Amino acid sequence: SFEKALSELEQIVTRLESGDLPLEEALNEFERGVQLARQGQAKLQQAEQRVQIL
Amino acid sequence: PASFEKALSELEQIVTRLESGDLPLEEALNEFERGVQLARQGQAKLQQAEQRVQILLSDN
Amino acid sequence: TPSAAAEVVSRNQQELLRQVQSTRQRLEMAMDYYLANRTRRFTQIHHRLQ
Amino acid sequence: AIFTVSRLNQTVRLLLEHEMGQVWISGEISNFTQPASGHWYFTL
Repeated sequence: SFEKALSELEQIVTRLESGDLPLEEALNEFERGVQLARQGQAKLQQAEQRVQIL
Repeated sequence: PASFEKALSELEQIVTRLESGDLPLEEALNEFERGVQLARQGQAKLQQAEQRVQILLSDN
Repeated sequence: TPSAAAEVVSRNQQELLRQVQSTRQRLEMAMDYYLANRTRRFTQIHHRLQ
Repeated sequence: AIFTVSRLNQTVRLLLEHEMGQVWISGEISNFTQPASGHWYFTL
């Protein structure tokens, strides 16, 4: 979900600005984030319209 | 090979205990060299981490 | 007008897209500052050893 | 009111972003650098 992903990505940033992680965790967290960012943007531009009558 | 925390924590002891001057200049070399080897492993971990970042973002 | 009706009901795609882009700029910039701090800390401890 | 540190930086950011806006400035490039991610950092 876009809003869940946006909110979840928001928490990735917050930890990185607390500055308490080990290197491996930071890099692991970073790859969690940027990967989640592309997936979110692609899904936004991929959907299309649906309509039905009666 | 070690975590970055071990690299600097260990190097902290060597400089702190070596800087004290509590040994002859010719005896501490059993450790002063040990400082260099710790540095190499620490740098190796850090530099490859920077490359690991660029591959993730350099995909486009 | 009927066009305005669709404007008050629907979201704004371009604004969301500007939202996901901006949060990525903050995420990318955060790592640069995070690495530089750790790199300089190691650099000084290495200088002391030399 | 008593500001927490976080709220203070929030209101300060909103102030400048809302008053000065976008301006044209001139100066000399100093202390250039460009980390891995590709962003440019420098001082005027």
